[PDB]
Amino acid sequence: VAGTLRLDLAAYRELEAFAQFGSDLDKATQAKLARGARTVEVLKQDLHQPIPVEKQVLIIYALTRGFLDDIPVEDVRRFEKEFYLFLDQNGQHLLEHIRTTKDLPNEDDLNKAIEAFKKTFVV
Amino acid sequence: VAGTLRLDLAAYRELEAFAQFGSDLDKATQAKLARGARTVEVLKQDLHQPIPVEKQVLIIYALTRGFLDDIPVEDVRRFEKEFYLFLDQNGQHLLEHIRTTKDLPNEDDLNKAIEAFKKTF
Amino acid sequence: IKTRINATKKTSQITKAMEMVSTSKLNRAEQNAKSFVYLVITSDRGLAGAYNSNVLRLVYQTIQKRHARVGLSFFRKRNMPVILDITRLPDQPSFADIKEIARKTVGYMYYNHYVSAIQQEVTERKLLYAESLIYGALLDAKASEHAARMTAMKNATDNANELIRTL
Amino acid sequence: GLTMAEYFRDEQGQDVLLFIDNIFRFTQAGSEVSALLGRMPSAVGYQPTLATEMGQLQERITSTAKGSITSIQAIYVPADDYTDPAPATTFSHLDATTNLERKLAEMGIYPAVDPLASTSRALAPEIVGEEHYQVARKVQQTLQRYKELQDIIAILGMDELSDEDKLVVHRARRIQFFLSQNFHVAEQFTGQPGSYVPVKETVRGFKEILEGKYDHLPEDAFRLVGRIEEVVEKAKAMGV
Amino acid sequence: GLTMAEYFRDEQGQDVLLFIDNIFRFTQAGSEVSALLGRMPSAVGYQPTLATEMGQLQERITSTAKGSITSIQAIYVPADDYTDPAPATTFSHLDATTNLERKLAEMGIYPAVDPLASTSRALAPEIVGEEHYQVARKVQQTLQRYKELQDIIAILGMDELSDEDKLVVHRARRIQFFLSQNFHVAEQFTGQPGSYVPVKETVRGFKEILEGKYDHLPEDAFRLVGRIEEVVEKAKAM
Repeated sequence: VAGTLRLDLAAYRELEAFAQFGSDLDKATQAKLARGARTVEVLKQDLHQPIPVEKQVLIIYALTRGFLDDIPVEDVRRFEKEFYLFLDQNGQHLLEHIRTTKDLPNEDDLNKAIEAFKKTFVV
Repeated sequence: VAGTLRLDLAAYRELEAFAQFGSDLDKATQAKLARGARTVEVLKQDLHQPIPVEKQVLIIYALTRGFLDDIPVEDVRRFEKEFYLFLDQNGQHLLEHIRTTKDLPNEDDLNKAIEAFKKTF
Repeated sequence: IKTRINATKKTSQITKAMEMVSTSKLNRAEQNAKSFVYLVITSDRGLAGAYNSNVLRLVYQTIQKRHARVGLSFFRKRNMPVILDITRLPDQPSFADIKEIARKTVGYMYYNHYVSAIQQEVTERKLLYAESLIYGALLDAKASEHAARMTAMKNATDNANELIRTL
Repeated sequence: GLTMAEYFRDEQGQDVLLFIDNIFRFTQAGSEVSALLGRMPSAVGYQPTLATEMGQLQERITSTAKGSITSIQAIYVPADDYTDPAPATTFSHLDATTNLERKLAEMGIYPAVDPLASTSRALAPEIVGEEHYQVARKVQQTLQRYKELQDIIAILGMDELSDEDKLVVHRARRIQFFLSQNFHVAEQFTGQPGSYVPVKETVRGFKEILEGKYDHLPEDAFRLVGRIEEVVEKAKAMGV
Repeated sequence: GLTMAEYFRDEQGQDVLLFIDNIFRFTQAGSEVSALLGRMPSAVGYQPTLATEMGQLQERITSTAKGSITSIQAIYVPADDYTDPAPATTFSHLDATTNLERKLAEMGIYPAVDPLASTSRALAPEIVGEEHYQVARKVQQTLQRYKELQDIIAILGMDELSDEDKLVVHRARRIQFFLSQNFHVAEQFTGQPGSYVPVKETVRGFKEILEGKYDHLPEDAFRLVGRIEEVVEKAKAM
């Protein structure tokens, strides 16, 4: 997931100055701007509290594969905060598999888990 | 009058870099640029030509109050010359008041003197 | 030298702001145009590089051969008589806004035409309905003007950056 | 002066403040002393032991179990060179740094504090509260946006700006003047009596300004006052 | 050489012309032996006593009630740096100063005299007259304005300039070229005979250039020329 994260982050970071003056460019540019806003809001952390790597890979999975694009920019931080404890409670199998083998969980399983969380998430 | 002059120059130094586009700038920016040009012409002096304090105060008052915004820029120096003689002809009371009380004279009389000179000019 | 480099950097920042504004305004202008899609149509403000110069020189040649505020200033400095002026004009003109001007003119137009990436080109039309074609020409001219200003201002930004790199 | 302040901190207990005229002149005195002693210069001619001496000064200004010493030190930055050894070395001991800009001072804004270059260790909710931090950050964002829009408003008219840009500049001028306050000591210079503004009333006034409650007051009302109630009183005084 | 000229000034009272083709080499040679004499290095490795040693010489080169001495000294500038201690210290010993610029020399403008940085005590309205002072100051102002406009021209361009700035650039190029003249000693370097321009002719020509009398003439005609009529004579050749 680091490669895709780098691609979108660099694409948005190269051109953030264009957006701030309004009257956005082509729809691809608008999508890049939205994805980059989500990316920068995701990578912001709250001071002395680290995040376990098992949580990092799954939150970046949620970010990169086009799932946070339906969430307002300011609310993705609270989305991450709720995602962490939701995975700790009801998503222990994905995190356990990440711990055991250091590879992503089965695509359909993590997809349905995060889709259910998005369904129950209160935006 | 020097407080207002400092404010004018501070405003003018904020629009020098935009003078490169000065042909097609904003109305307020153009007014500030014109006032700055008049100011830098007013502050120009010649060698071995001291000016009495009262006449400095009066010319700075005329500049700040906007009486010089109608005359052309290149004439300002000539203005600053002739007006002085005008004072020594007619505005002796204003100069004497400034020299005695060390304070600005009545402002409506000063405006009337300025208007009379502008009619003369 | 420090004052020189600082002034050039500030000028570069000003040009960057101008070209970003020009990009946004060009987006709005060509969106409006594609929603929709003698006389001389020229911009009010300059800074458009050779956008105005090409039209003015070409109309000078064509008037000198056939006929034997940056738009009207050229004619005044050329000391020529004109009938109608609409110097100040909104970026997005309502049909009623230029409708009256079209009515008085119609009671031979020259304008820029939009091809992106420094490819705007001058164009002619002889006419004598027509008000619609004048509207299309004006919208095309506004879009081409915004594009030309963006291109020229980006060129100025690169020139300033080259100067600051040399220094 | 530090010895006097440290006695007052320890044997008297209550908080003691130590104001220092200029740190730059202390570093230059040290540099001249080293040069007279014959030691080899470092950086821009400065003493080799500059960091050691500045530490030995600034490390005795600490809050201990007996009491606390607050310190306010003025630093002269030569030629606007913040990379000079004296200011750069001072930067490593300062919890809060306030930048005084001549551009604001020429505009009448006093204390000519740079709003965007002024940094504090304690501008976080955990020390000042969520409301204080939120208000400060909103003011910083508005001033930054106004600074960015300076060039466009200078070249193009205010009409070219959108409604939100117009609003942000409209409020930004009000905040810009409102950060200036009449000084108790400036009665020496300008004669006007000064004022003292509690932090709670400060954040209340800035919040009210940011809320749009006073977009109808002309900016000169906020020129040099203590409280936003004083802004209303001055606006009444001008005849609005 | 100073002793030889000083005898003529003092014991004869005759006007003297004292030429020194490089007075900087005196300072340089004093600096060469400075370290070996036993003196600590000063700034830029010069002598600690650069100023005093130079003053003890330059103060003898002077006019007296017995007689006048017109002294012309050429001063070499190391590494093309006018802020070097020797030229900087020398600048305070001279009435008139001519600054020769490498940039002007590379452009074919000879004598490569810097029109701005070179100033003399004699440029006063009561010494050279009001007309001469006015035209000289206007020329210098125009050239300084052109120098400041050069950066805007580089960044923005030529078309973005205002009409007044375009006229300023035009007349500034014309003046900067016209400030050059063919030298007599330039014969072997040019094959062209030299020229002698009276001060009246110089002032009249520059006053006419600033007025716009010779706007239409191509700038090429203004290089290595004598009086202003020689400019139109060169223009007939094109």
